[PDB]
Amino acid sequence: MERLVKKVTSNLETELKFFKGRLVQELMQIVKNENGRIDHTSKNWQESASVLLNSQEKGAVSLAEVERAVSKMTQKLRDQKVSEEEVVNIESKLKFERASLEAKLFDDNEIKELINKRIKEDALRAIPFLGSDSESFMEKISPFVKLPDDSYSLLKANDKHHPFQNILYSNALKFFADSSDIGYLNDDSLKNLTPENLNAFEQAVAADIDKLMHHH
Amino acid sequence: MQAIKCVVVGDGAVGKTCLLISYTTNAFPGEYIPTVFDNYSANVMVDGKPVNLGLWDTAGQEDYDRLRPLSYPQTDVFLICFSLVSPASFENVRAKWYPEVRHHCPNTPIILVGTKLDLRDDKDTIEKLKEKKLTPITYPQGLAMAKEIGAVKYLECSALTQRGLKTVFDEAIRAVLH
Repeated sequence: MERLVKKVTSNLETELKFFKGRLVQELMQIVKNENGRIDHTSKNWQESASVLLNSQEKGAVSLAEVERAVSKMTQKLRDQKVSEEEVVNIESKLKFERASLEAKLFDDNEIKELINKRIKEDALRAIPFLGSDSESFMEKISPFVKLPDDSYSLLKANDKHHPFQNILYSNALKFFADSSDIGYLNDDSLKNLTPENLNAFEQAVAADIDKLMHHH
Repeated sequence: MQAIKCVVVGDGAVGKTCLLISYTTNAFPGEYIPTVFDNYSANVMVDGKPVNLGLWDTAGQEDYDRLRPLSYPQTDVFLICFSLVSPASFENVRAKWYPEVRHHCPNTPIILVGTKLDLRDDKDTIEKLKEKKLTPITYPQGLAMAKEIGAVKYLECSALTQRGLKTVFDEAIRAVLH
């Protein structure tokens, strides 16, 4: 009852977390092709947003396909005679999520915020952590990475990677590595996540980023 | 920062999401698998050195044909995937994916990947395809297609059992180091 609703709610949250991550990386390739220019009115942005929200092809990378997967679970709840109010509540969450994405993807400022957040996630993942729990490692580092509002503007047609990846990679080794002989971080590095190494990491990442942003 | 960009292309029969989720999470069979992979990198150990393995699924739907190629710049290695239990997905390797990849990336190494290896000898799946005048793709058929498209390797894997799964990514990395 509450157990079946909790499981579908958690599955919906997994669907949305994976789809929102993917959607912004896919939209980022349109921005990359425009060398970091944001303009929700362009032909390429309008088509990218429409197709990744609304493609109806079976197996599509689209919010419409995610919605199909969620419809399977809500139908199963109704088959199991779960209270209609609890099932409707799941359906309204999904409608909320669509409405919220449809508003954000046609707002230049909301697009910038989505892309800057994904840049941050990609740069956290560039840190060469080969230890046991990479999600918990990145959760500890995340509060010490503050990216500028114009981070999206550094996506260029000619670049394989956003340049912030190299900055987090190198600063993480400088402040958290257990030795100069190890080119990577692991469980032995975790003792190096003191307030002292983390604050210094923060300051050094901010300075390397500022130097990059102000390069003539 | 040693960084590899690995791009995955293939039809919806393929299970591109399960392939990438299974490799990056080693989730137990039975766990909830989302509709799409989120295209985040994985750090992997190669000869005592960290390698950032960028893993991108592409939006395979035909209405993304015009924009899908914006995913392809600076790609180090392509995995062109088909399902071993979908002959249509296998013919789309040479009819669609190989020409599309080659249009944009003439020289980038290709690995040909057959997925759903666990179904090729599932009694109910062999029975199902039988009823439609079909047969699963055999190893030699896959090898022939790999030669036809000039793939550097042909590999077969199961997302479900992880048979062949590590080798796909190991070979993808090896193909870029050459």
